[PDB]
Amino acid sequence: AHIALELDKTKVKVGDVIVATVKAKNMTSMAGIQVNIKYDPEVLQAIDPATGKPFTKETLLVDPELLSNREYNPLLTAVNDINSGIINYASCYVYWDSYRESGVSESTGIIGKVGFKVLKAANTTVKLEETRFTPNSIDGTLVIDWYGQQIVGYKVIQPD
Repeated sequence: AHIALELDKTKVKVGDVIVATVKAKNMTSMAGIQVNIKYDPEVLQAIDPATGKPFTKETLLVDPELLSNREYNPLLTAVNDINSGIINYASCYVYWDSYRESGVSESTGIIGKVGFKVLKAANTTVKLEETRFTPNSIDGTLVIDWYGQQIVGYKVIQPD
C-alpha cells in the first residue's frame, strides 16, 4: 500500500510541460484522500496539462480515476496556495455505506494530475509534503477509509 507522485519528465528546460501525477496503489477501503504537492512558485508555475489554463485557489486536479464514481457521491474540493507553492486537493465520497457493501475497493489508480510549466533553468524540488492544511499527515497525505477513520502505515513515494 502506497501513494506515489510521478513526474513523466525529470530534467528539462524553460517553457516545457511536466505532468505530475498523484497515484495510489493497494489503498484498500479508501473512501477519500487529501494530498499536498509542494513546489517553488519562482521556478515553476501550476497549469492544466490539457488546455494550459493556470491553477488558482479553487482549481482541482485534472482527470481523476479514483474517488470519482457518481454512484457514491464524490465531494471534490481544492484550497490551493499558489503564492506559497501549495496544491491542496481533497476528494471524498459521502455514501460509504453502499461503497463498502458493493464489494469493490478503489485501491489502485490515479488520484489526479497537475501540469507544471517551467520558468527557470535552475533545478528545484517537487514532492508530497506537510503544510498547514495537513497536520497529522504522512508526507502531506491524509487518507480515510469507508468507515471514516484515518488510514495509517502506507508509504509515500516521491519522484527523482
